Amino acid sequence: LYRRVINRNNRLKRLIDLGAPEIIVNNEKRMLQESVDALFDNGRRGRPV
Amino acid sequence: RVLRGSRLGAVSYETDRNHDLAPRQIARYRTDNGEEFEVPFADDAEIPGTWLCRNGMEGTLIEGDLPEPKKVKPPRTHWDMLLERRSIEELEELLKERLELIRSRRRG
Amino acid sequence: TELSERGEKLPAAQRRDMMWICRDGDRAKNHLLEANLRLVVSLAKRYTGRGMAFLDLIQEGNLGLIRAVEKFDYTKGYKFSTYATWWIRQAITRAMADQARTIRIPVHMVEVINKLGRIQRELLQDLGREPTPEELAKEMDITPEKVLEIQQYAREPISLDQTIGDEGDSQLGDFIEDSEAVVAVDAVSFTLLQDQLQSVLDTLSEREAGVVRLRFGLTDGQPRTLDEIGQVYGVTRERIRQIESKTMSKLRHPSRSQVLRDYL
Amino acid sequence: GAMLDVNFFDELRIGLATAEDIRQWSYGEVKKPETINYRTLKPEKDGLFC
Amino acid sequence: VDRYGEYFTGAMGAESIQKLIENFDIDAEAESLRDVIRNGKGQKKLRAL
Amino acid sequence: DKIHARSTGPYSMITQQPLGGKAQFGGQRFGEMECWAMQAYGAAYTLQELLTIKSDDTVGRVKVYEAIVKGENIPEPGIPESFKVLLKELQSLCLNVE
Amino acid sequence: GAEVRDGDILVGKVTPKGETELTPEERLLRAIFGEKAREVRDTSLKVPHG
Amino acid sequence: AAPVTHIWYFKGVPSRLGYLLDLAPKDLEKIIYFAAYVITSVDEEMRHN
DNA sequence: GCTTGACAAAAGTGTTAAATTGTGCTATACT
DNA sequence: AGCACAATTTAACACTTTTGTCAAGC
DNA sequence: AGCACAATTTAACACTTT
Repeated sequence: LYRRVINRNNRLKRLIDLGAPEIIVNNEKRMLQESVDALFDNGRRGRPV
Repeated sequence: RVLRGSRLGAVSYETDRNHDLAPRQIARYRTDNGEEFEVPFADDAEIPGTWLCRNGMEGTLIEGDLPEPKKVKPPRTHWDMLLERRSIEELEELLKERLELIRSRRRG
Repeated sequence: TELSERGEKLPAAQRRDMMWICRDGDRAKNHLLEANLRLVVSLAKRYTGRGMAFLDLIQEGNLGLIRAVEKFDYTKGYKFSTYATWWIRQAITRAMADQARTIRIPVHMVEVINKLGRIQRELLQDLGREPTPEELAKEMDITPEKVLEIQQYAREPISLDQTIGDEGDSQLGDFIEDSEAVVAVDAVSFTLLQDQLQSVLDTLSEREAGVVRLRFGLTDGQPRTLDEIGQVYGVTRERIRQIESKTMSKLRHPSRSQVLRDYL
Repeated sequence: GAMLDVNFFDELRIGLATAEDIRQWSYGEVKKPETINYRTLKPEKDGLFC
Repeated sequence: VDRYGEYFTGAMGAESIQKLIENFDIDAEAESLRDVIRNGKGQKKLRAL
Repeated sequence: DKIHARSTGPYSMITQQPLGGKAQFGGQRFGEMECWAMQAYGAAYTLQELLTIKSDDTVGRVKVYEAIVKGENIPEPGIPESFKVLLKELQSLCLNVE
Repeated sequence: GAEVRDGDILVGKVTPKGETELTPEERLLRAIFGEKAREVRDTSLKVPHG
Repeated sequence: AAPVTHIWYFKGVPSRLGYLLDLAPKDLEKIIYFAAYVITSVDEEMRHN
């Protein structure tokens, strides 16, 4: 779970510096939110990892 | 069966001490967002200019040495990927072309 | 940027049209990616099930699409998808090499692991049995001492937090003995060994006990050389060495060896 | 009040942690998704075991 | 946003929730919630507790 | 197949409590209802001894063994090392437990 | 046909240990009696307790 | 690189972020998981005059 | 009790080749 | 997959210096 | 699986425009 959080965080940090359309950045931020939610309390919102 | 395991490391048995320890000096680095970090070092040690501080970002020493920018580049900054495959004469005879399309489309 | 320094200043007409041309150029770079997101999804949907989740495959394909639209040439007279499929497949497979294992393996070792696994499955299907290490090294042009060493890299960690028996109260971590812990009947024995060592070393003379305690580092923890003791006692290395060679003969006396023989 | 928490307990207070408190406990930022080396079985720098 | 886009601000996600929490005067909501349960009644009073 | 005894054996990994079962060495579990019985007796010191210097007090474990072998008095217990794991798992949930 | 009991060695197995450095007391105790370091470990198969 | 709401203070019962902002949880999930824009401010003077 | 000469192994030290790791690129068309 | 190329880490060897040991001697 | 419980909807209502 820590690896998935820092993975999606590094990919967001790369997509922002590279310059990207809004859809890819919003999808990355939603994936980051779901990764941190899976870290803190799994299986609460949506299906569990 | 039992299946012993170990996180790789060691446990030494020197009884601990607290009086004679080789002497140390303190450096102080300063990061980009005005933070100060104190780092101990041995006396027989070349104190480096830049240090990766506890904040997560690099901080230089408090002196005015200014060691190196080390001439590090961009990398590929698109353009370069445009200029390496297409030359300036082909772009200048294209861009102006596109520029004239701004003139003709505006009035019809 | 080349005219945002010395060289000129531009009138408002050329400023307006060149800023509009730049703003229009920034729009097609979004339009092309928004067109080809479905191609990214259709390529990434047949790598799932091994290692990475589906959305991570889509996002690495999106990074590959940005690279492919950065390095695309329209004057070669080909469709965009034929060129972009290469970069998208490369991004997905490189991500599955880099960020799919808990212990990160470099991509050349992931390449030889994939090649070994493919050759093993092909020889299994040809043979109807499991192949052998010396049989596998014949196909892959390596030594058979390399094949099992490669095979002992691709073993993924078994999770510590699963229930092991049908009685679900136990997990795996309740069965693993911590071997790097302090055995309580050894830390007492080491203390009594230190006390017995000082009690035996006190029956020697004044200088030979100091020679031994500096030669083996019993007081400070850091050992010394013969020149280091000869510096503090004002003699050469051969005078210190014969003192030590006499003291070690005095310590092999049974009155000095019997009380210490039990600790080894 | 007592980070070593050795035998002097008067209270034990819970509360929300602001972001100034999280980068005050911490000893540095982990910035790579790496755990340990595959050959030398030593922890890599700036990873989850650094 | 392209038309009448200067009269407001809007966003998505946790940064917008952080922006709403920034412009949140606790004393106004506290006095209003004190006054609703003091004057009004019904479901509106039962919610405001 | 049933008789078991343990003075000191293997300890666990994350929390340093002893193991379980005759396959390992393992200690008998002094669970919840046994704690209620010892609290209802009024025996504070036996409960504190069973819960600190016999399971978790990591520097108390070898100190009790040394004091028993040399023949001295049993020292005062410290803090259990399974409580300091709880402070870390609460601080990792973004809760300023102080 | 050999009768065993609790603690006897069944299979004599010895695993290489690579490296560690001894305490000064044990390094003195090796130099007195004249015994080598023997860097390989000792993981034999002994019968379980009882 | 982008903020993230704590899951305990959004997916509880009752949701504390929903009570603190007077937003429904079905609207809060639409906001923080990138499904609906939220107006966070509006200049009342310019829109008035 | 203690020093000198001589010799030999062990330990640092510099350089240089190999092995190991990181990163870019592959153009029929494919949604 | 697969290959090409630069950057980095390792190991291997040559050569020097330290540390240790033997026989002689007042 | 269910047993309880509290939060969150269809619908059922009079009240006020149209």
